[PDB]
This record gives sequence, structure tokens and C-alpha cells, in this order.
Amino acid sequence: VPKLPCRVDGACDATIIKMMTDLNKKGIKVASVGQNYLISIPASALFADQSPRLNWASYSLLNEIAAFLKQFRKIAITVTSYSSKYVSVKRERALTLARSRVVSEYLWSQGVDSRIIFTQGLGSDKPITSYTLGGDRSPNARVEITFRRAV
Amino acid sequence: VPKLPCRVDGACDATIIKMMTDLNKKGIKVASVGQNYLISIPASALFADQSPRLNWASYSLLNEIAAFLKQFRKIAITVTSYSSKYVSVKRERALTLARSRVVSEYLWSQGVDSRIIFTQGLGSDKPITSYTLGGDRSPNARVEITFRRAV
Amino acid sequence: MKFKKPPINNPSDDATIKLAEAAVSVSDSMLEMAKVEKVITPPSKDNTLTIPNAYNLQARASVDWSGPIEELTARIAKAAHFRFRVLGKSPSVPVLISISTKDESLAEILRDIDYQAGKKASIHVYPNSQVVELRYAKIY
Amino acid sequence: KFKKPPINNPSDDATIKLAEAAVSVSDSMLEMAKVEKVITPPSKDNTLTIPNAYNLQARASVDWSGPIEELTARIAKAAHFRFRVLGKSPSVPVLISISTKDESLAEILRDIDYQAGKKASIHVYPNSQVVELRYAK
Amino acid sequence: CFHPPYNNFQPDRRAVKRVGVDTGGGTVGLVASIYRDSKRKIIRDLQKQDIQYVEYGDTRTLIIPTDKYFMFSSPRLNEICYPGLNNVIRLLNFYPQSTIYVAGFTDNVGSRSHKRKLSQAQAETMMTFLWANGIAAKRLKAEGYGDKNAISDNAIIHGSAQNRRIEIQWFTS
Amino acid sequence: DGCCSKMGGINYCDSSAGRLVCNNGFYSTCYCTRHAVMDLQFLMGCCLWHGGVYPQLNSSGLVVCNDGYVSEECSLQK
Amino acid sequence: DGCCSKMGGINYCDSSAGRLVCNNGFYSTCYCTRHAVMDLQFLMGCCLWHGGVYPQLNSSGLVVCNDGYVSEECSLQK
Amino acid sequence: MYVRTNLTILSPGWLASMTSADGTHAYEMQKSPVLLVSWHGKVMQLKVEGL
Amino acid sequence: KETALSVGAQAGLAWRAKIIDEQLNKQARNLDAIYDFNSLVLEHNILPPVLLEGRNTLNLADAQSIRISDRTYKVAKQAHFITTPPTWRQYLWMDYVKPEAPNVTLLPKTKAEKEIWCIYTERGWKNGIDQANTILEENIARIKEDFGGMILYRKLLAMNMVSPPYVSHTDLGVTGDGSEIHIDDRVLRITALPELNVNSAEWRAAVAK
Repeated sequence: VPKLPCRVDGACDATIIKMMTDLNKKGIKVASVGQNYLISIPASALFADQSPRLNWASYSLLNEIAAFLKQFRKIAITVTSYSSKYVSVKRERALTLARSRVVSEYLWSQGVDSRIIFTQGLGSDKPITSYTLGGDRSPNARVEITFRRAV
Repeated sequence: VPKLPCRVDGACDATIIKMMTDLNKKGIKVASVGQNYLISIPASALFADQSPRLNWASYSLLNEIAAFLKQFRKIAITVTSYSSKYVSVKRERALTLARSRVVSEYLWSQGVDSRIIFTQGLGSDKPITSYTLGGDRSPNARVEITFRRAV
Repeated sequence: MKFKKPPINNPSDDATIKLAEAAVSVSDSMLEMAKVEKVITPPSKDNTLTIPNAYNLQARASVDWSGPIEELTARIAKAAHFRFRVLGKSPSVPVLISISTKDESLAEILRDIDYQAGKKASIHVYPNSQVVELRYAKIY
Repeated sequence: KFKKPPINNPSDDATIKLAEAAVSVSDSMLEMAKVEKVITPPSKDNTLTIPNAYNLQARASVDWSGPIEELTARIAKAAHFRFRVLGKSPSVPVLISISTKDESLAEILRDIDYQAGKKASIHVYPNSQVVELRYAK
Repeated sequence: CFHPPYNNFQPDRRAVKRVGVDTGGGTVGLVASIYRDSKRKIIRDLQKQDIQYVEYGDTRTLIIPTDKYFMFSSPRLNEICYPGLNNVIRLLNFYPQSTIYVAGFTDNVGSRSHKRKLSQAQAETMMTFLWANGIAAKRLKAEGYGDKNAISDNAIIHGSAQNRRIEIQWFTS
Repeated sequence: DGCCSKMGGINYCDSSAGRLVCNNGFYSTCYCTRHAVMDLQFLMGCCLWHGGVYPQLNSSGLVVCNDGYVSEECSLQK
Repeated sequence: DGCCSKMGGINYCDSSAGRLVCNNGFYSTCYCTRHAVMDLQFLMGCCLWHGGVYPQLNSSGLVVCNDGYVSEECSLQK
Repeated sequence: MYVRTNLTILSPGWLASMTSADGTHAYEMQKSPVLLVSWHGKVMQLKVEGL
Repeated sequence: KETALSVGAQAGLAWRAKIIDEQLNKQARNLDAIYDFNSLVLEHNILPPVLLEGRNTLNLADAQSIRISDRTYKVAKQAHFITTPPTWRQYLWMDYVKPEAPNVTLLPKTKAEKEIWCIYTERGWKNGIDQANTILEENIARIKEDFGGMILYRKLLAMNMVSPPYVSHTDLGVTGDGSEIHIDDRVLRITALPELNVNSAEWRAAVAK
């Protein structure tokens, strides 16, 4: 006990439940089924209008994401990007790929002790609704991040 | 402390900084980049007009600049002279060489422990001011001592 | 009118000083090592013939792994939705590789895995059938 | 608002040299391996390709470590193919060892030929349903 | 009112906010703007940051440290030190005539080709960042030297850190 | 006493050059490790430029270096 | 200290996982078994990466590892 | 010393190794108080008493 | 007395050691990046040997006897088999033990005793600091020596001035009695140790471009 750690470092699951509740209060989707965890973020809350540029206000949200993400001992994080339909196919594919690349690059710069970060973006191939009113206003244009908690 | 010398003999950083600021207030150009130091002295406040003769007041300036130059451990010094375009090529060239010889001789008689004193002068080949209205008053004619502090 | 020089940073440490002092010497030795090897034997062919790249391999990855080989390969196969296959048998001595890199194509990741594998193993892709195959060496 | 700097940044003037040395030694050793590896072209690789007949698409869990002939006759009878031999069996048996849970008999045969090496080879004729084991002298 | 990412490349307006919050005296706000935008205070703030400014003869030069005004082992630019870049563009607006030379410098670790490649990349990145802020393309020249000439030495670590640098020169006519 | 006095101040003792680093980027006038470059010209000690002092306990006031040559100033006066 | 705090509380210790179970269906961040997946990046002791300390002792404070190495940094000097 | 686990021992060397049908590993080594393994690429140590 | 000085030397040695191990652990990844061994291992899991090269040597044997050599080469440790790549943790990781015994005899009672206590303690402390750094630099020198010898073997084999190792393997089928059996037998032996060559024709000269 004086030489062995009583817990994993930086762990306060009370604070984890608090920040998870606060995340859903913000409206960023937190999904927990089994040991697989899903976080979903609307793209309008992250980028400009079909642009691969980070809004400068969003870095606080990103810091909150990393503070949550540092908690759980993990292996692999998958990042998927989804968009609307704007001009062509490969244009949307490229924009999604760039967006997922940027968030993966900043997160891998940050301290999340994964071993694997996979990233891909697919454009508008798997929508989550038939409601297609806006462009980036529509909720299907989004970024999802998934992982499996291990042990 | 009783046998180990704490600092290098006969040098203090406060003295170095104060005398460097005094030189800059006097208007003699002093520049420090990396481990390299360049000191530039205008000709008009030192020599006679286009002629290798010395005012009696100039020995005071040579005195204090030698006292500053003793503060650093040195290895090799370079003395280079620059003049104005006056009559010829070789007349100005030999004037530069004579001026360099005099200042190098007095410095070598003074207490700088350089292993190497190099001396040369180039006349009026490379200027540093295209405004060449003045004669010896114009700042393109001067002398420079350049050296590198080692370890 | 005070003076400054452009590097000004956090404090250092003597152990790091001596470590870098060793490291630059090993770097120089490895550099001339590689140069004299490169001249003394001619390169023939890079692995790009036996592993090309195709569609859906272009998803990207940041990877730090320092263990055995085939489970990392299986993770990559699960990423690519490509069917895994082993050929030969693993030796009793495990084959260990270390990867510290970031933001590459999976095709070049697997090429680097093949290059770090040495003579112990090889890897091929059959993209028409979407099969990722790892073959062992048939010695011992 | 707050763009955070990287956390494990090389903020020491010695450790930036250390990291640069790490980059240099990584690229140089990668070059060393690249110039020293020997590869084979897939234009004439000596691996048995897939026969893609319908008789050879089933799944099995098979474990064996021993002689070759009983195992290959059994998988031939499983695939309803006749089995034939060419050459003389050596004094020592050519030993193979395959243990797997769920894949197909085509790649079973492929892995058998890959572990065969220079001692023997295998052949499949699907028009006349035959499987031939060819020894080497 | 302002954006920390380079104010979206706009021609900025700083002193109007200053005189507005000073009215919240017009003359004292205006002379406070004068004292803030005065060139000596610009240079003193540049020296408060880690930026070296040399003026000599008619040619003026600037020295930038790579490790705080770059990202490591990359042509990526650190976003934290944007006040230095804003001050750089603010100062270089004063000399709208002569041409500009930029040079990149490394230490002596690794392949010579690698050093030359990295220096070329850094020089091109700094050049095009200068290009985007308003000065047109015919007045710019970029060059990345390796370790071919140094202001310092490389046997001692802090000297080696002083060696790697970015150099800016501009003439007058 | 202040090695980086009336300036930025002490950063650290670099052991490569054996010098303090001032916060303004200059090497100090002081020293911090014994493996530095000092202008050493004057020494102490006895039986120098020979085998050193032979460290035995002698019965008399004679003291002899390890080469066999003696030193009467190292020895006493009687 | 409260491992499954701010939930229903501690259910029990799953020793296959070596982990506590919270009363809601979520894993704790504490442990209960010494056979647990814990990261270990700092150690104590002497003669590490060697044969270990010798059970026999020296008359002096010299300590000798089992593989013949002698560790002055554990030993006492003079 | 004799050890049975399912991890991959790295540092102090060994003399005899065995693997079961299910990846269970058994090793025979010299006595040492510290072991080194790679769990999932992350490297870890093991503290062993009784020596 | 001097007991405070000695125990302060012990404490300073311990504290410098703990901070050194902390820093050495925290800088982790580039360390094993630059000290690879498994990329350097040979074909049959053989640790390749270590070689030493000396240039332009002069010996005076005695009064009026001298020998001059241009380059000398020496095999330090003979190559052998191995089951694991050696790592830096058996070269660099210092030992650590908390010293829990300040002998409570000579506690101060007067301020002069406190003064001499303080000064003797700090000079012992700096002694312990310098001793620990000496241990660290000896360790880094020895591991640098090991790696240098290994890579020098690699480039001598590139320059065709050493024999490669030679290995024969014998193969048997099933063996043993009716109660103990083994499916296969592979006996892996090495006959020829790697060694230098002495002739003149086989020297392979290098060039660059």
C-alpha cells in the first residue's frame, strides 16, 4: 500500500460522471454501451462553413475533450467524419479527411496514451436522418470518435 | 575557493555591461551576435584628416577600449580599415594599412593576450552608406576590430 | 537598452547533456555506416512491386507500438476490412518491432513494417481478393 | 480561447539535439534495412494459387503435426478428389505442422505447399479432379 | 474586435479601441496611441520578446529563434507566438521600397542533404508568410543554408542552440 | 558574488563548457565545474616534477621523491 | 478513497479483472488484486538487473550482487 | 526461477520456453527481482519478492 | 564532528540518484529509439561481436626500442547466441535506496555546532552529487563502447575484412522411447566463430560520391 498505487493515476470517476453530465448538458452526444464509448460532435460547432479551419473558440471544448479522454486506459481511437452533399463526391471526401486529420493531429500532440489513432472521413455516405434541410447546419455533418475501453 | 579560482581573473560582468553601455553612449558602434563581437570606430574622432597621425586625446579611447578588450578570453583578432575614395587606389590602401598597423601595434603592446593579431585594410571598396557626400567625416570610412570569444 | 540573445529557454540538465553528447557520436557513426553500405552494395528493387496500394487504404494513422508483430498486423487488417492470413509458423524466439511515427498512409506503414522485419518475415497484399498475408521465414 | 502547447515538448536545448539525433538515426537505419533487404518478384513466385473450384470452399478446424501423405489424402477425400503421387518418399518424412480453427481448404493446401519448401511440391487439376504430390530428387 | 489567428489577415485597427476606452480624454488617448505605436517602443517590445534587431549603416537585419517561432522538425508554425509576428509585419510596413532576403539555418546533426532540405523548407515558409501579409512577390528572395556559415560554434550545447536561427536582411535602395 | 549580476540572472550550470548561463544569452565570467578551462600557471605541493611525495612514515626528517631525488625544503631545518 | 463514489457504491471485487465493480454497471478505477494490470515506471532496491543482493554479508559495508557486480551506490564509501 | 503467464517477457534472458495451445507462456530463467514485459506495446516491469 | 558530513554525503548521493532516475525514465522513447539492438541482430538470433580499432600508435618498449603501427584491431567480446535483445536498462538505470538512519548521537546544542554542522553537511552533499555524476558518465561511456564495437563489426563485414559466423543444423524425425517423444529434432550449432582475415587480396576498398 505505501509502495503500490491504490488507483490508476489521475482518476476521479465522480469528476468523470460530473464532466460526462456536463458534456451532455452542453449537447455533445456521449454514448456508453458495453465497453465501447462514442462521442459525437456537430460540425458547425467545430469548423467554419465547409472549411478545414478550427474556430478559435473551439479549443476550450477541445481541452475538455482531451481532459475526458485522458481518463481511461485505452488502445485505439477511431475518428470518423461525415458531411453533407455540396459539389461533388471527392470534394466532400477530401474535406472530411482534412477535418479528421486536423483533430487527430492535435489530439495525438496532446497526451492521450493510446497506441493507435485511426482516422477517416467519408463525406455524405452514411447519413443519420432523412432530414436534409441545411448544409453544415444539418446534424448529419458531424465528427464521431469511438473506442473500446480495455480492462 | 581556497585553491580553485571561482571566476576568471580580472573580469566582471557588471563592469562589462556598464562599459559596453558607456561605449554605445559615446557612439562607437558595438555589436554582439552569437559568440562574435564587432567594434567599429569612426575615423574622424581618432586620426588626423586622411593622414596617419594621432591626437593626444585618442590614447584615452584606446586605453579604455583595451581595458574592455582585456575582459574576455580571446584567441584571434582581426583589424580591418576602410577609407574614402580620395586620390588613387594604392594611396588610400596604404593609408588604411598604416592606420591598421598603428592601432594593432598599440593594442599588442597593451594587455590583450591574443594568440593572433591579423591586420589589413581595403581602402574604399565595400562601403556601408551610399550617401558619400562627406570626406573623412562621412561614416563609410572607419576601422573595425572583429573577434570571437571561444569557450 | 539591455541586451539579449534569441535562445532563452527552460533550464537544462547534465545527464541530458551527456546523453546528447553520446547520441551525436552514434548518429555520425550510423550516417557513415549507411553511406559506405549504400555505395558498397547496389540496390536492386524496392518492395513497392510486391505491395502496391489501392483504394480504402488511404485512411490515416498515428501509431506507437513496441511489441510483437502479428497482432498489430491484425489490427491493421481489421482497420482495412481485409482478410488476415498467416503462412509458415512463428519461431520460438518472438520477432519484435518498434514503431514511433505519425500520420502516414497504411501502405507506407506496412512497407516500413516489411523493411523493419528484415529476413525473418514478409508481408504481401492481394487487393483483388483483399487479402493481407504475412509469411514467415522457412529456416530452422 | 486557449490553444494549449504540446505537453511533452522538447523545451530543452539539449533534448532538441537528442530528438534530432533520434530522427537521424531512425531514417539512417531505415535506409540500411531498405538497401539490405532481398525481395522476390510476384511475377514468378513459387506459391500455389487458388484453384477456385466449388469443391474447395468449405470451412474446417484442422490440427496435424506429422507426415504429409495421410493428411493430404484425407483433405483430398474431403474435397472428393482423387490423389496421386510422383517420386519416391524419403527415408525421413517431410514433416509439416498446421493447426487452425476456421478457414478454407484452398489456403490449407497453400500453406502446406509453403511449408513444403524444396522437398516437394503440390498440384491441382480441377477439370479431372486430381491432386498430385510431386517429390524432389 | 480582434482574432488571435493573425486577425484574419486584415489591416488591423488598434488605437481606435484605445481612444474609445480612454474616453470611457481624447488628447491623452491620442498621445497614448502615439507612444504605443512609436517605433522605439516597438523595438523595445521586440527585445522583450526573444527577437534580435540589428541596425547598421543602411542595411537592417533581424534574427529569429526557430524553436520558439516554429514547430519542431516541421515547417509548421506555432500559433502561440503570434504577437511577435504581428509586430514583425507592423515594423516591416515602415520600409515599403527595398527588397527582402530571408535565410534559414541549422546545426550539424544528420545528413547534409537533410539539413539543406529542412532549411529550404523553413525559408520558403517564412517567405510566403511574409508574402501573404501584403508585400508583393517581386521583392522577396529566400535561401536555406545548412551549417555552411555560423554565428557561433557547435562544441557547446547552448552555442549550438544559438547557432540555429532565421535571418532577415533588407537594403534601402 | 553575483555571477550573472545586474542582468537576467542565473539559468543553470552547463557542464559541457563548465560555465553558468546568464538569462541574457551570455556565458558567465564564473566557473561551475572543475572540468573547465582555467588559466593555470601557479601551483603548490612538494616533490613536484618527480614521482611525487613518497607517502611512508620516515624515521628522520628526510623526505625523498619517488625518483630518488630529495627535497631539502620539504625536509626540515637542522 | 471512495472508489465507486458518486454512484450506488461498491458491488464486489472481480478478481478475473482484478477490479472493483461499481453498483451501476461501470468499472472502478481502483484495484483489489495484486495480479492487476498496473503500469510500473519507478522501482526501489539494489542490485537490480543483476543477480540480486547476496544473502551473505561483508565485514565492511561492501555489498556484492549475485552476478559478481559490486554496487558502490548502495555501498558505503570512505 | 519458473514463471507462467500470458505476457511476453523481455529483459533478463531465459534458458527454456514453452507455449500452450492457447498462448499461455512458461519460462525458466535465472533469479532476478525485476521482469520486463510489453503488454500492448506499453512496456512495464514486474516486482518479485522472495529472492 | 565528521559524521554529519558523511551522512550528508549519503543523503546527497541518494537524492541525486533519485532525480537522475526520474529524468532518465521521463525521457524514454528516444532512448530505446537510438539504442536499437533488434534491428542490429544477426540471422540466427546471434548477438554480433564487438571490435576495437586504434590508429597511429607508437610504443617505446624501453631505452632504445620503438615500435610503430598504423591501425590495430582487437576482438573484445566473442559473439554468441541470445534469446533477447539487450536493452539499456542493464547499463544506465542507477540503484536507489532511501537512507533512513541518521545516527542520533551528535545532535547540535550550540550555534557554533550548528554552523559546523551546516558547512560539513553541504560539502558532503556536493561530494555525493559529484560521485553520482561520475557513476553515470562511466555507465554511458561503457554502453557507448558496446554499441560502437557492434556497429564497427557491421561495417568491417561490409568491408569484407571479417569472416561471417558459420552454422550447421542437423535434422531428425521422431525420437525417444514409447513414453517420451519429440516430433522433430533441430540441432543448431556454430562451428566457425567470426574472425579477422590476414591475406591481401580480399581487401575491399570503399569509395563515395
